[PDB]
Amino acid sequence: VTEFLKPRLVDIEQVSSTHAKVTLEPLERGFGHTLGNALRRILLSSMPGCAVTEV
Amino acid sequence: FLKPRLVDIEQVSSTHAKVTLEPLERGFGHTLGNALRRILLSSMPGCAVTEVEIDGVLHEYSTKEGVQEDILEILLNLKGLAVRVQGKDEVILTLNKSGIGPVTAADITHDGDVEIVKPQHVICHLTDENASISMRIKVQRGRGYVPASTRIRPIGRLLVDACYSPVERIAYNVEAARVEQRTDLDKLVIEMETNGTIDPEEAIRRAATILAEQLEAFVDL
Amino acid sequence: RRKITQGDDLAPGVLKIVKVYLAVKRRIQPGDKMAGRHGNKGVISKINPIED
Repeated sequence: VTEFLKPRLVDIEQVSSTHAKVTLEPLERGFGHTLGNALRRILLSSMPGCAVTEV
Repeated sequence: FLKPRLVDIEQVSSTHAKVTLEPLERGFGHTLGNALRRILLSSMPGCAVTEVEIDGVLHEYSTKEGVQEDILEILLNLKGLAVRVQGKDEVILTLNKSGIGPVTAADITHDGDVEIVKPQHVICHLTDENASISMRIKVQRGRGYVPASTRIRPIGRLLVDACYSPVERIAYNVEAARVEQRTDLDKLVIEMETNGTIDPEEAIRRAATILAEQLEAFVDL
Repeated sequence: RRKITQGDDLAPGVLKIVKVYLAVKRRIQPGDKMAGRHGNKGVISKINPIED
């Protein structure tokens, strides 16, 4: 009742050092979008970086 | 960086309660709200009937004397029955009420592990004093939605579709926190309209866990 | 009772006919045709999860 299929990163293809296409085969029904949406917002707006453009 | 807490868990009503997560930073709050809502609506442990054996009827598509509603109507009423169980996964509940008056979840024999959240809920109506109703309803825990056909012996046992989801309606509101030391912090308030079987704080913590173990895959070994 | 007891008249050359009634609970299936009263007919494209 608490056991859910645990995603395994089957492939982490790197087209370039900059571009990668990680994929997880199992996840759960309606969980791939949840993990994907959560990950997208956290790196896009909350991952810190040291580039202050204003100079 | 800051970490949220369930500072407040208010039970405005038995069915639905509001859960607050105060120490949330900008952006984190909306993400956590959406992810928690999706994981709660999708997969939460819950208790629902899965097999019913009316003593006097063979199949669901039949009537029983002295009962106002159809047997299939009885199964439809029993499908949305508020039941919590702790301990063993599956439990059989026995209902035996005789005489006039509508039967209720309170009429079911009470067992130690299982307590009905909503005794006032109506199953069927006994319209004959002479007539009586006897049944054995089997309740097990599961996740999401399980159609009756997907599951699986004698002709007497009736298979009823199981809706294990305890939460019915979930909404999260993100508003600025009242903290003064550091601005831009936003508290998250999540209201869960539930059948009452699941504890609000426990449900939130369990969903957070399920997200964490699902999220633990992404980090490298 | 005698009307039930007497063998029902049957098509000639048939000793007995057994009429078995099959009852099935058909549910919403992808591709099922659902329409409103105003004529907006459509098939069910996908059984979308509630959270989606």
